[PDB]
Amino acid sequence: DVETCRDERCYRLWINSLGIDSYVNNVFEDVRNGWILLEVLDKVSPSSVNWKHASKPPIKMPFRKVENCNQVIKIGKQLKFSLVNVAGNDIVQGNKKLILGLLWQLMRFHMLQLLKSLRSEMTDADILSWANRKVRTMGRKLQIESFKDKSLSSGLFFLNLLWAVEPRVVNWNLVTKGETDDEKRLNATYIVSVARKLGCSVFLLPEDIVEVNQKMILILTASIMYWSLQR
Amino acid sequence: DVETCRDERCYRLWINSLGIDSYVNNVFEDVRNGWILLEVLDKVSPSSVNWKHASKPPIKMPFRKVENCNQVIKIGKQLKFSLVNVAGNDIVQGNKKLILGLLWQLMRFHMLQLLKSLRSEMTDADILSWANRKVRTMGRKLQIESFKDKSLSSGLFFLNLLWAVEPRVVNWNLVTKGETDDEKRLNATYIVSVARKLGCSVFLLPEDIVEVNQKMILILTASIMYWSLQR
Amino acid sequence: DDDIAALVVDNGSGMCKAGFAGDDAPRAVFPSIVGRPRHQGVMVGMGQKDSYVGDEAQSKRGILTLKYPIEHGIVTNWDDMEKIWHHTFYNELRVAPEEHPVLLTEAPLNPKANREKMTQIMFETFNTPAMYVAIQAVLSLYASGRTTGIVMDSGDGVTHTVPIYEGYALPHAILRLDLAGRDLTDYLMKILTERGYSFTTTAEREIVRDIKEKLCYVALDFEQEMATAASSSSLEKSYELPDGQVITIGNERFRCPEALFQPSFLGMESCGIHETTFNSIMKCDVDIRKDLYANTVLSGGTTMYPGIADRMQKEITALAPSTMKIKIIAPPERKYSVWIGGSILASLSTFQQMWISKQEYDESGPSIVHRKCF
Amino acid sequence: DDDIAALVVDNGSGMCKAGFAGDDAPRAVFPSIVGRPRHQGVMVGMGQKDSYVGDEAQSKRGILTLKYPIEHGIVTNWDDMEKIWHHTFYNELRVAPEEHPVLLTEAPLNPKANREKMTQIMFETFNTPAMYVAIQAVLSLYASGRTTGIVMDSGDGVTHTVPIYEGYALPHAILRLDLAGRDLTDYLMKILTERGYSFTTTAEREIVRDIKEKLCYVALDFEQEMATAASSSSLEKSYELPDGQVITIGNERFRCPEALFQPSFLGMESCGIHETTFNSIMKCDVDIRKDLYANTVLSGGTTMYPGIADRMQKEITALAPSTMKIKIIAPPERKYSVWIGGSILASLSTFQQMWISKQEYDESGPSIVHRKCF
Amino acid sequence: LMKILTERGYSFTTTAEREIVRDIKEKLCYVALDFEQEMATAASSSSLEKSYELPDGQVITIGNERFRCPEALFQPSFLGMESCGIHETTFNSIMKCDVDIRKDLYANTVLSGGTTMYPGIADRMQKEITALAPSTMKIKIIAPPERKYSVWIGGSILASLSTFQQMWISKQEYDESGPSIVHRKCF
Repeated sequence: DVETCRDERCYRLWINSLGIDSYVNNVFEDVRNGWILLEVLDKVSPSSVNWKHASKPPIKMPFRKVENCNQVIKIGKQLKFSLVNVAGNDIVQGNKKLILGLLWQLMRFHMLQLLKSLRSEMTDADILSWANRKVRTMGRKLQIESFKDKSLSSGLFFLNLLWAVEPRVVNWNLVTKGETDDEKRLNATYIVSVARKLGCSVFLLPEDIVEVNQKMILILTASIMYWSLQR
Repeated sequence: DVETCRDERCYRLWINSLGIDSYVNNVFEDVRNGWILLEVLDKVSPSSVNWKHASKPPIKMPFRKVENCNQVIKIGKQLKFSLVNVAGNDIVQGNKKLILGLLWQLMRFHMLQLLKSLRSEMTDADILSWANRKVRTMGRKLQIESFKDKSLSSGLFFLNLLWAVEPRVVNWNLVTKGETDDEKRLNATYIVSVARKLGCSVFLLPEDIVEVNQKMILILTASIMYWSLQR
Repeated sequence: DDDIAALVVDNGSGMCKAGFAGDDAPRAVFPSIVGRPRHQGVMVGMGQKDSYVGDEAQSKRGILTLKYPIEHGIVTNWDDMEKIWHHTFYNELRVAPEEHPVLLTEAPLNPKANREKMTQIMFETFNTPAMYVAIQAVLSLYASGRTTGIVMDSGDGVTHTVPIYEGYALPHAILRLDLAGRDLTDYLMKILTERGYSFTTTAEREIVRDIKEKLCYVALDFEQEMATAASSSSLEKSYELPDGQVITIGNERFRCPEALFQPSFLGMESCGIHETTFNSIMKCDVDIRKDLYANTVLSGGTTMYPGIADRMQKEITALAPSTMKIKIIAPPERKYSVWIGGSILASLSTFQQMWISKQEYDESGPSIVHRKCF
Repeated sequence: DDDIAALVVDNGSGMCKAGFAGDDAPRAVFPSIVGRPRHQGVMVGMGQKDSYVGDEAQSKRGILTLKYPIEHGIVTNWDDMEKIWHHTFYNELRVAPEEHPVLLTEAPLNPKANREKMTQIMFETFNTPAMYVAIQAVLSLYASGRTTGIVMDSGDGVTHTVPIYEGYALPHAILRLDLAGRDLTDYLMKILTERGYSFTTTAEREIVRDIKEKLCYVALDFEQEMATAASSSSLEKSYELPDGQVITIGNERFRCPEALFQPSFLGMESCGIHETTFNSIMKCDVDIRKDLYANTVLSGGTTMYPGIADRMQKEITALAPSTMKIKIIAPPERKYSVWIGGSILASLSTFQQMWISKQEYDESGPSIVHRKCF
Repeated sequence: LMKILTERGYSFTTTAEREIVRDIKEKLCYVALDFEQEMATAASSSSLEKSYELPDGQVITIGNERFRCPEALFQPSFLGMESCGIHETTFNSIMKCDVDIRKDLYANTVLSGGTTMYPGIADRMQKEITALAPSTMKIKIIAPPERKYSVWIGGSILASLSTFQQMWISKQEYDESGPSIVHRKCF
């Protein structure tokens, strides 16, 4: 049941970096009136939400809460997500199992869509290719086979990629080896701050790099790419 | 059934002198997960093993054990060895009759290959010729007709050959006559240590000389030769 | 590395476990039971959804009819199994079927046309790049300790006796019995309702499943056990309804699993389970039989009954030649073996030359499952 | 000294023994029986191997058809004998055929074309520097006590009566009978199955071989022995199946070896063994016959039956002139003689001028075996 | 037949209908000349599937099964049996006979019994004995179309001749010998 606490942090940080107008202090609580989830849906799938049938908080009337959550479920099923034996009132009641399931699929959906936009039709693979190729231009040979690659935990790859993008934002005297859990933790926190220094609006936690959360890895990299292609 | 105990010692000592990364405490047990046998195969027949399809110990999953042993059998049959009505799981189950048979052929295969490399195409005979000729340069007349020669048990030939190679490593006051089983045992143990003192990475047992194990005799001599030709 | 990796889908009578090859545990484990309304349903806070799966079907069990879709291991309802799979990909793993090969598991002795209908659906309805169908007991073995033997596999929808020589099932001597866990939940409820009991409300049709699994027993001697029901004192046990009410069960507890040994109790002409192990053994090579008696392994939820190892032993010992060493094996974990054996298997580069591809399915049709999956 | 030394290969109906000339005992003794699938087989944890040899064919005997390749001493299956030999060199002795001469042994009275096919294979298929084929009984003698006599040799695939004058077989008076141990295992199973018995599974086709060898007997007077089967009490003995089951054998035990004396029992027009010793003796030099009756020696596995010395004596005593001293000899070791006689022989420097060389085989062809191997 | 039909997910679940495979077998089975080119002349379907009607009202459809059933006679591996098929066993009895009647036994191969009634069995028996037989034998397989009461009226003739009363095994003889005597007197 400790995974519930980790997912709570993960999706909370992700939602707060999407450019949403609401701020999440606790995903399990702040998501119950359905508004935030509608916002995330509108961001990950533009124009998907019909705001004419939604109610903006604060909300006292329970009807307005159930209505928001039902649109959330509808759009979710329309996107081919997997929601069985649930409805809007499940979100209002705080069904954590459903909330985490809906959030995961939202995160995965956004990631795939981002990759797909790189096509011609972006894909996760195009992002993986860009990162490896970008590092090779600096003369370095370290590469990754995927965004799940275990070696990522060291943080060395990201720092090299960031250095490749803009060498002026990475001070190597400050970087450590990715060996001890402490050393990794240190680079991770450094990576997250340097990326934001470049313009990356990411919300993963330092431990998302140390534990190699592939979904969060994909988005960070894609975000680095985003700003690199505009330099 | 006492020959099983002797072979266990013999191949155990041989495997541990091949330069393998694993150490064998008991051939019948330590060979069951297939790893060691793959190592011996890679040494006796370079590049023969495909490590991309092998699993390095410790191994818990039985599938990985059976897979290693099946490659062992495959490469064995490819080398024209004789393996009938057996497969990888026979090694995993500890089939001692198969394990000893596979080991013998491995030992004989390596010996022939070594001799063959002396050609131009080395052969066992070229090694036999070198040893006899090397001793004749010191003025001694003792020779051998083969590596199975009964007179070898005395240990006098080896000590003369070693003395021929480097007189400084053989103290004759310490050598005995090769008559009593005790006297032979004493020279044998002396021979094994002096050879290692020169650089010979051999793994035969002192009794391998007293009982004249021709396969082990061949390798010791070839090893003496190896280092003699580099002096 | 994650996006790309086959999805292993293990289809159990009570539970489904689905994940990604190369992984240590199932990412989605869920209730199958599968429950279809048996009266056009749907709450207006759900799509016209007429298969509820897992726990959202526990909480309408009373208003729904529940299959364990899958029943005695075999699929009885094909559009509600189609629902389950759609939910596996699109809601639980959040995956796209047309980019991942699937390894689906199946019951020992699964009917011909079933193997073909799941090849059919998977290819045409989910447009799967490739697929394979492995028997569940064989992935339990790969994930672990034996290679020759005969397994007696009793799930929810079927039972089979399979003789295996060196990791290879011998298809001529495989025998299928269509009597497994669902047949026994059903027969329990009828003998309990015959005692004037009332399992009248949906959820409580699933309440016989827990009496069955909680109180049933296999008797060594049914006959001296029935009069060691009449010398009562210690045989009746009680079960409590959600309703507050009480159940008392006595001769029923051992009379339920007895339909496995005597399917006349069920109104079936079939031999029981003890004769079918013996009749597969007689169909095999004369020189492995002695191996098959020494290695009789039981696997599946319906083999979990107290007394079944002893009673299987007692009974095979009576039919077997007067000398055979008979060793019935009943490993106490007989919970995730089938799924991690498939996760191992579908991750080896070995396996990609083992699937039935989209190309092959076109080439052959649905029949090809029989050729390639043994 | 080891690497170089001929390899002696003794090819028995039940057992093969192979080693190096100059050695005291066989280094590899293995099961021949040779068992070929008689249904395209192979486990996928073996090559397409369709001759299993020795004990890895005992444990599939039930699923395989077993030749003893070699049968009554004679090779009935040539690619499965080719398999055995490949395994002798490449897996058992771990040798290279093109560097060692081979002494192969052969049955007394071995058919012409057989001698040539084993010359053929050995030279073209294994590229043997040289080879010789010696009769097995003659290497039994060299390894030991007689020089003039007639041997009656009964293996698995043939029987011959050979008159020998001073260490030299007299080829005109040699007579071959194609009825030996396999003919008798086969006829036993049919008279046992005629009694409504069931030897239905592979291994158990090899279970008649042990009844045959364990319970058969040769009767002195078949006729008074058959009614000393009807005065039963002590004649039926029992055999236990692997299956636990029981066999009971009675008149069959002596009725099996009787096909040697009366091959009408087998449906063969041939004289029995007692007449063939007598008809070779009549074909020899008038002045050694008295020597050949005084030295009738039996050799081979099929001569091991209780009563065969006495019944051979009784019968040769009836055909022989009313004065001949007839001494039938049946040494109780009639286990490694053939192999150590060949190991002695192929180690003498004498022998290298005795082989058929690669050169000669080219020169002549396969026929040369008839010239040089007597 | 019932196992290959039930393997196709069919259901012969009720007693009488275990005897309903006997009529499909006898009504639709066929012996193939070349099993191999016949199986792909099941995949070029159109004309091979035929239907059978249950008492229950229900329908059966049978295709490759019809010829795959009698094929177990020629290849008993289909049944899981090590036995030679029927074509080899005629040939191995012929080889066990007197050298001077064999030519007579190939010219007079007669089939008899209910299981010889399959369409194609005369031709396929001929084709197969013609492959094992020396390259010259005239092989004449005989398959009289009445192969219904012959066995009974042959016995009625025989047991009425005064000839026959010296041919029986009497109560006396049975006592004398036991049950074994049947082997002596009935050939």
